[PDB]
Amino acid sequence: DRADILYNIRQTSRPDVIPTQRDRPVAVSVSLKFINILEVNEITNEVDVVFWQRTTWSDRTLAWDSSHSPDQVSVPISSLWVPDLAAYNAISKPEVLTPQLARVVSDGEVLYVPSIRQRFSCDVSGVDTESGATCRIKIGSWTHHSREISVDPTDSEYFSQYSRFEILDVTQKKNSVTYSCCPEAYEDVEVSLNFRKKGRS
Amino acid sequence: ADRADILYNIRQTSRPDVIPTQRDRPVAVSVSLKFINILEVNEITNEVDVVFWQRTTWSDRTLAWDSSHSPDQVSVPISSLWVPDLAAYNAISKPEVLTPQLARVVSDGEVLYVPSIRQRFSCDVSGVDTESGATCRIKIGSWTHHSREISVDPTDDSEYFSQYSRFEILDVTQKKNSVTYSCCPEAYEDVEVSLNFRKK
Amino acid sequence: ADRADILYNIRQTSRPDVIPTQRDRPVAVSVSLKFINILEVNEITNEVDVVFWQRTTWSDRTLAWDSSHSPDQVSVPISSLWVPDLAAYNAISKPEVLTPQLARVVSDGEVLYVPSIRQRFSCDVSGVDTESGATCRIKIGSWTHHSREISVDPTDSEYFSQYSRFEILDVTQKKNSVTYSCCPEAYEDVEVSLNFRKK
Amino acid sequence: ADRADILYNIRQTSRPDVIPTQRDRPVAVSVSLKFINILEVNEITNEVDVVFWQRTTWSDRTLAWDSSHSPDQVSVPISSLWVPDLAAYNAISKPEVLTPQLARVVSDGEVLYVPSIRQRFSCDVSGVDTESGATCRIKIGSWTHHSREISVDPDSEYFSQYSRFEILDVTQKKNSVTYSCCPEAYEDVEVSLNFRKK
Amino acid sequence: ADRADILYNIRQTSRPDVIPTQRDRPVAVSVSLKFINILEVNEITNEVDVVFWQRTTWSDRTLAWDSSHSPDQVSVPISSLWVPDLAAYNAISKPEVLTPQLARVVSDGEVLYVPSIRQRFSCDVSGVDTESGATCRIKIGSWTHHSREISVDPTSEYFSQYSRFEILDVTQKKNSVTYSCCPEAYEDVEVSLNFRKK
Ligand SMILES: O=c1c(-c2cccc(C(F)(F)F)c2)c([O-])[n+](Cc2cncnc2)c2ccccn12
Ligand SMILES: O=c1c(-c2cccc(C(F)(F)F)c2)c([O-])[n+](Cc2cncnc2)c2ccccn12
Ligand SMILES: O=c1c(-c2cccc(C(F)(F)F)c2)c([O-])[n+](Cc2cncnc2)c2ccccn12
Ligand SMILES: O=c1c(-c2cccc(C(F)(F)F)c2)c([O-])[n+](Cc2cncnc2)c2ccccn12
Ligand SMILES: O=c1c(-c2cccc(C(F)(F)F)c2)c([O-])[n+](Cc2cncnc2)c2ccccn12
Repeated sequence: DRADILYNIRQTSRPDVIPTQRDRPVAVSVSLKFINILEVNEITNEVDVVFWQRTTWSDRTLAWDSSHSPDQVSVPISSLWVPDLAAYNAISKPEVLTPQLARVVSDGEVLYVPSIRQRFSCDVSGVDTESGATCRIKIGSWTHHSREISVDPTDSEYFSQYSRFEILDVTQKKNSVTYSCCPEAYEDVEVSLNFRKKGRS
Repeated sequence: ADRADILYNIRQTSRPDVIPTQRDRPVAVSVSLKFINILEVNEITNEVDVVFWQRTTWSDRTLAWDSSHSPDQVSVPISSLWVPDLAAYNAISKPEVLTPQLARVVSDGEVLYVPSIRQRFSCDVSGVDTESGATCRIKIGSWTHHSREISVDPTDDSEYFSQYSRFEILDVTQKKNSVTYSCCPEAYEDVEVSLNFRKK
Repeated sequence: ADRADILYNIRQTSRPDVIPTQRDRPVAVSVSLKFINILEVNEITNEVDVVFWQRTTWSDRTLAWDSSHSPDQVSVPISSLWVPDLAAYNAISKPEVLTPQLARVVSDGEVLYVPSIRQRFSCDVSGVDTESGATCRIKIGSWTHHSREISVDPTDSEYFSQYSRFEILDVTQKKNSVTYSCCPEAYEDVEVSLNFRKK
Repeated sequence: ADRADILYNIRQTSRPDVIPTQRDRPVAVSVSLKFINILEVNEITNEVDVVFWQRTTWSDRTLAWDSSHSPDQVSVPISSLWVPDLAAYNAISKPEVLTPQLARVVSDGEVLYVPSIRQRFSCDVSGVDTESGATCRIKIGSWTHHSREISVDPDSEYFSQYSRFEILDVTQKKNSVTYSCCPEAYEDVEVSLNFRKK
Repeated sequence: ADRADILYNIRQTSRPDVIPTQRDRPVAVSVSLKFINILEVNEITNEVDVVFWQRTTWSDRTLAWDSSHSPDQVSVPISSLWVPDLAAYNAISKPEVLTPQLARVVSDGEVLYVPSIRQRFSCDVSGVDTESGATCRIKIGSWTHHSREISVDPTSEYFSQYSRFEILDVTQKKNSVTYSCCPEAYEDVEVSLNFRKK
């Protein structure tokens, strides 16, 4: 039953241990679904956004036989390993608006979907034009290079109809960063939010 | 059995991280908002700042005790209990719980949690400064539990509403509804709360 | 018994999650506000930001010790004691506790907690800029314990900042109760009436 | 004895929740403010936002060790030590501690805590824009410990040259408060910050 | 040894509250700021709000393992590790850490911590609106560990192109503070940010 699955996850899950299988990186899939654009400052080039960060990976150490059991449970993220994802151009801490629970599937797949409100330093020039602003948000692992975490990406279906802004396009492009000190490459997703003020002349 | 024994027993049996589903039946969560205050409304950004009592009740039959010779209710910290992972889909701020985070547990295993919440929402503020007012829709449901695991059930709309708000309540309707994501067949149940209000 | 022994014994006997009801009786919680400052008033939104000392006392007789040859009082962190779940019904912010979260426990089992609280209320600010002033009513009771489990008992500008832009005309503290349609249970509150004005 | 042994001894003997009174004698807490910055002043609301180093020292002789062949000081998290429950009576914000919450424990049992605090006060800002300046009084004492348990014992060397304000004088005077109910006296330091706009 | 074994061993051996001094030598802390953004500048109050990457490295040799047949690096929560008690002497807000609080531990016992910090400083903003710009000096050192216990050593590539400011020059110079009372010297890095409005 659910209590047994959660008891077993709590005994075997190592929240502090990246679940690398053999020498393979953990494949972290990351998509933003934009829900709202709250505050835009064309002078300071800062945006306040709310997005669903759809995050999935496989931790095969969590797997169980579900032929005669539930094949999914909700688990507090404090009981699981979670990727140390960070937005490189964030200027506030991510504010998680929703309960900090992941779904764990019996094959060991983990789904985490926090609703995040966060402020970014990005190109706001053009927000009050027809072609709009393009704000680029770079999200990757802060401490795990490409041999440990790989980042995989997967338009306004969930965007508030009541925002003063409308979304023209969202592009999600794989990319990587390297710091001259070390040979290590860190994978990121570059998310390009092309948006503008509604109801211009 | 005295209060200390009831709380000792809850601490031994309660599994805060385990939904109390009885066989494969969903946990029936009842959710009502009582609006207490409307603090800030922005017609331009379509954002409201409200204070509401979220009356939340469910059954966790693993907590039940014989109360023929004991108290039939205790106050328990929610950190000792399983609580539904309810979230407002159109919230744009964290829920600010203004009150002590205690539930009442009844000897039949019923749990009552009534946080006073201050939160900001993105919703329709058009018409707020007119006679017929705005209608702001607040969608609250389980974030991670689909309809087979949690079912959400709604139940004098300004009985507790501050007479000192700049706004007044015309009507509150509470309608059952559900959300579904393209990927998956799973339905997540919500209550849609329709707050019809206006400037005084 | 020295201070370390009194604190060791409180830590063994205190159940922070268990209301200390003696022989089925409600716990008698005594609550007074002493207003220290009025920081921001908004006559348009009807909101006030205040600083007050919330003098709170009750009896937990399970904590009592023989003090004929011992200290008759210690300071204890409130995380080691049961504390009443008091809330202000018309608060629009969390209480911001400005002071160390310590109670005094007396050898007879009396507990004194006096947090300095900064909090915002929704209340009547009309008249603040007149001679007779505004009357802001702050309703404080137990959130979860009805009258058979907690009773709230009350007891003006002696400690009010001389440097506030406002001054206090009168504070009245009256017992009252709330009851919900659903249930016969009554929840006790103190209504505190702060009559103040701009200087 | 290495640092880990000194800290393991402190950790096993220190009772964070127990005031270290020797027999019936109060703990002598020494408190000085060193003003670092005056950030915001409001002559209408009479409110000041200040940054100060709160130099705090007392003795816990039960922690002492022989340091003839050992370090004579360690840094210890304050959560492992008893710390005086000091509060500013005219504070209108919670103290924002800007620095790591570590004390120094010296081998004779002296404890030194020097948090950098940013806090807002309700105090006399009248005269700030004049040559003789404002005098803002900050009362700091034990919140819960009367004079038989804690006694409190008391200018621009470190004041930011980039403040809009400058310090004319800091006075630190011992004082005490008493509540009508009870015979108990609570000791405080009154700190008088005489300052003005430059 | 796999990752789980190395992290289990670090968790068993780490002493978060014990400075890892090797022999009687100070711990060599290396500190560089990489400026990412300048958010708010106030030429009247002389206050700046900045975002920087604080590159911090030191050695804790007790954490070391044989990595000839193992991963030579893991990510560890800083709450499991000793971390230098670094503070900015002219900060006027708490450091706001924007990134996951994880360090890298290398098999030789080297620890790398790179928090992204947003913090407000009191410093010289005069000249920000001119061609030669302002020079804002940020002093960062150990708050509680003198020069015999911690030594601090320094060494627009990542600066946002979308700031309304631009960086002309960053200087990182070793320095020290001493308090008249005591012979103890506290080592700091003085970081000189020369910047201007675009
Ligand atoms: O967008 C989603 C998704 C979702 C949709 C598609 C793909 C993915 C995946 F992750 F695959 F990319 C996740 C979704 O599943 N939940 C339910 C959920 C949440 N947390 C954990 N488990 C389930 C919610 C709930 C609220 C809002 C958006 N939610
Ligand atoms: O600037 C850096 C560095 C870095 C670069 C040069 C020197 C040093 C050292 F440490 F040598 F000074 C560290 C870097 O390594 N990581 C990876 C990292 C993060 N946290 C902990 N350890 C490593 C990141 C990651 C994100 C942004 C900037 N990062
Ligand atoms: O609205 C309520 C209710 C209440 C009323 C009717 C239905 C429900 C239920 F929950 F049934 F829907 C709950 C109520 O009970 N408490 C007391 C309480 C609080 N928390 C926990 N248990 C009880 C309070 C207390 C303060 C303010 C509003 N309170
Ligand atoms: O008002 C008071 C009181 C006090 C005065 C009268 C009645 C009561 C009682 F509580 F009886 F109603 C308490 C007072 O006692 N302390 C000391 C104290 C503090 N906290 C805990 N215990 C004691 C302080 C300390 C600072 C400011 C105001 N304080
Ligand atoms: O002003 C001081 C002092 C100091 C100076 C004189 C008297 C006292 C005492 F406390 F004796 F009154 C303490 C000083 O020592 N430290 C080092 C220190 C820090 N924290 C804890 N212990 C020591 C610092 C560190 C930074 C800034 C100012 N610091």
